[PDB]
Amino acid sequence: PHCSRNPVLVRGIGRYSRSAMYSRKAMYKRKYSAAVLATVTKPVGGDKNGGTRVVKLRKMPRYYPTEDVPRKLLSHGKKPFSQHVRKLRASITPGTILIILTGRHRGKRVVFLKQLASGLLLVTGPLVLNRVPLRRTHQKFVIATSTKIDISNVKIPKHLTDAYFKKKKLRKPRHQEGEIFDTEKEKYEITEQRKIDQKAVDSQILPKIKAIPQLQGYLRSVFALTNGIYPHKLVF
Amino acid sequence: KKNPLKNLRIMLKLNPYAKTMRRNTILRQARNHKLRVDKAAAAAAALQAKS
RNA sequence: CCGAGUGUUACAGCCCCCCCGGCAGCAGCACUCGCCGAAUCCCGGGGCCGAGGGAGCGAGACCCGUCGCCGCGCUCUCCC
RNA sequence: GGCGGGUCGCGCCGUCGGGCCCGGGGGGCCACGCGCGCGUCCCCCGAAGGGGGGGACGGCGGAGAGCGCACGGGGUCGGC
RNA sequence: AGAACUGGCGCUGCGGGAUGAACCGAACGCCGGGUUAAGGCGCCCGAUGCCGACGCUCAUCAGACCCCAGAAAAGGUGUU
RNA sequence: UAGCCCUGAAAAUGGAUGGCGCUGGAGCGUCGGGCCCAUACCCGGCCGUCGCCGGCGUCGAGAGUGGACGGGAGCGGCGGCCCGGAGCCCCGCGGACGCUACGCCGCGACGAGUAGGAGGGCCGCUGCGGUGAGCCUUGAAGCCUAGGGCGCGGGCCCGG
RNA sequence: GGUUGGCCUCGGAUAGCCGGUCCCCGCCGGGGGUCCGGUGCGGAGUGCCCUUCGUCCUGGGAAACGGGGCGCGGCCGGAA
Ligand SMILES: [Mg+2]
Repeated sequence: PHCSRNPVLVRGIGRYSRSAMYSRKAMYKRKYSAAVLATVTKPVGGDKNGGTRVVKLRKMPRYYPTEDVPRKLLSHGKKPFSQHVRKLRASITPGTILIILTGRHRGKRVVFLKQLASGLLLVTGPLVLNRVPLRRTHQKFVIATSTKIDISNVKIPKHLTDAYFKKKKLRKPRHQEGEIFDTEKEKYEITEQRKIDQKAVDSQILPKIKAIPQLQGYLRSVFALTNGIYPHKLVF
Repeated sequence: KKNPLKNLRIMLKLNPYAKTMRRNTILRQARNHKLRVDKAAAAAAALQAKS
């Protein structure tokens, strides 16, 4: 199984033509001329009785609803969210300082690390400077500041991923009693593994942060529009 | 009705020559670009060789 | 002595114009020649509003029409 | 002895046209049964009225199998 | 007051002409996005809050946008 | 001689470039680039109307825009001792909705309106023939309602 | 209903602004020589706070007023 052998230049237009790919593929000398299980039967299992049992499983249903809707019409490919594409802005490369616009944090300045596998971008302005742990954020709710920090060979742990930073819920109790789900008052003390996962990266970005002078106090600060400070007049 | 002149392969359902009309013109204005970028450099490189 | 400001007849001892012979290498270009254009044309991106509506010529289909046209690549040869 | 009209011939023009051709001394092509015989055209050879090649064929002598993809493809879904 | 040709009003909303039968644009099912027509963009009042271009003009009665809603002969060493 | 301004230029309630107001213009002439919006134009959704049709094949077995057999001769592809022949559904007995044909489905263009003319009313009122094994003193008609809705509307259904 | 306040020369415009030896008006102000800056940088295209997460440990620069006051008391300043 070779690779694509036809380098694109524009989306869906290969560089080599139809006849030029007939000779790159050598299709002239590979032209050709050459050319269930309903189920398994079961043992009988009983005295005075033979006749190994019927070839049938996954039987006809016990019930049909009184009405049914017609089948859809397929239309095209409209692939699901696990397969779409991952797009970044060119103003966001790793190491960049970001500004959180809509969180609980709302203007805390954070250090961008990695764009995760399903769109959200992994970020921490480190917990000793901000109050920002290894949270995900979303791309279009941050502001890429034109300052960066050069962390191009630090580390990133492979185990912390999109299914790491998820919220947890298992809806067993359906009975109307005065406790709200018995697990909703509780802030998670499962940090005991997430705390170790930060000190693996909290202890190797503060060397980078405490190399350029003012930056650690800049990260302690928060962002605010004050009086004549207008965005569109501001070089971020 | 989709729009030819806006998406590919609705042109090509109507005009198959419009693909090879298009990579014959994306190739040549990628090589005319190279012919002018190298000309602007290699002229002023010898100018930078003097001074 | 130097410099400035005026007024004369004066034609290189600032310059400018018109000619007869040139070069660099030519740019509708170092935003005034901006002209008029694209089978002589394409690429990429941002804003907005919208999402209306039993396709299987095959298998005698069976959890389950990722199907038609259209353009595309991979294998049923081999080597690096 | 001057001023035009039609025709012939000469050299000179133009990213001319005829896919032309015609023998010779890198880029593009929706163009691909070696063996031979059905015509056509061209190249050869000493002859001099024959064979040996090549190019192309709107016709016959030589001349099947889909396998899983991906999709600017018969009006949006998420297996967020 | 009375005819000719065409359009309109009557039967016809809508944008504009401040106002309106007939002017000027445009004719109309119920809505969203886009773009314009006539007209406009100091503020009523949407839009020139353009570093708009060249000139003309001083009124002790200035001027100010089809129909259209106020002026003439004559005159001024007023200014161009 | 002709542009602007001035004289010529007087009317009755207080008053009209629409007003406020404007004089490096918000005036007049010649023009530029932006920009503002109609029921107009374009693209989309829906309603109706007109036009042109589709479907009796509910045919999960129909497979059909040229098909037969069956004889005399031929090549390919199939199972060899270079000679050879129909298999009619099945391991699953299964397979959505539909066609009030006066109903369903598709596609395209259109939609102003007085006088006037037609069509539809599953709009409404009163009585009659039929019919709902209708409905009710465990509450009919009528009337009231900041109650719940439905229809483009005429109107209607329900709750109290 | 609002998401920080500016606690102030006169004004000229074919001209203004600042700093300053000497000559005069009860230790302030008016005049002139002198020096500046001036598409205003002693610049509301600005300036002071600030975009201050808090705290702890622990060193340098700065800093000798303390700064928030429900303290206490006194002064005179401000009549459009
Ligand atoms: Mg007209």
